[PDB]
Amino acid sequence: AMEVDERPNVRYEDIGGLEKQMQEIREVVELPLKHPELFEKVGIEPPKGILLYGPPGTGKTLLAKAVATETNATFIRVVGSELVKKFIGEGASLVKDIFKLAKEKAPSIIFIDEIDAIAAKRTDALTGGDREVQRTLMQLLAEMDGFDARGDVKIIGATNRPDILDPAILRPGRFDRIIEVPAPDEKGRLEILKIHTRKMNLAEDVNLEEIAKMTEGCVGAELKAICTEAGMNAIRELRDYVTMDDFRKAVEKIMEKKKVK
Ligand SMILES: Nc1ncnc2c1ncn2[C@@H]1O[C@H](COP(=O)(O)OP(=O)(O)O)[C@@H](O)[C@H]1O
Repeated sequence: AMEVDERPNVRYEDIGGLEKQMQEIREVVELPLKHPELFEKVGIEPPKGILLYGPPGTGKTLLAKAVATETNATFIRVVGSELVKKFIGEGASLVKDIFKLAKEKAPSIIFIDEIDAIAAKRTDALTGGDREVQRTLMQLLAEMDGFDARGDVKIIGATNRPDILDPAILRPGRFDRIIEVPAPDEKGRLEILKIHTRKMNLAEDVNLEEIAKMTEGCVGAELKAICTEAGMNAIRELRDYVTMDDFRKAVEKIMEKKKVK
């Protein structure tokens, strides 16, 4: 299955701590989408597909939505694993309907979450089981090498497991840009903290700088959760405003939850 969102609502001012990878996408998919005739006359060939790596909850989906919003393209999220049907032609079939729908509601960004589900290189020619998943993988590449000219429909792939990937896919004329989207540094965390606390009622004791410092290697999704946990501590103590203290308890909770070793 695929989840469709015609006009997503994600703006770049809301994606923290990815200044460079944000710019790279902007110019490597947004710009081509906006100005195909320009890319044409200037000379350079834009990517048909771009691939995003790194941990889960880092903002990969986010960026894609963000591009989809800045371009009023139909956002199309494809759940990688959900394409692993164990029946003849069933996987490939869904890929077809997905491109059918991407063109029908073009412009559109197809963001495929976890393509390593489909595009993992197996182990060898004792394929059996994942011979069918190969039938699907081939279907995708067909659609790609296929319809694609410049930019009316763009494809973004995402994985947190890039060396499992099949070189076949990384070939030019497919996913040839591969951007890392990493857990953010300290500087990064703070921006993300500023974004998610932007609509909440913070007490004047709340040193955000401090909490960014407290959250070694959390991801944007985990930080988002911290903000909504801190608020709930306030609610729990029937308040109206969120305290430096609340956050220390949120951080503390989420960091242990993270230590699932
Ligand atoms: N860099 C970030 N900036 C702002 N919000 C983020 C960031 N990373 C994660 N989030 C929050 O967590 C959610 C999950 O991000 P998403 O892009 O879906 O994760 P993934 O990188 O796995 O695609 C986002 O909707 C956003 O609210």
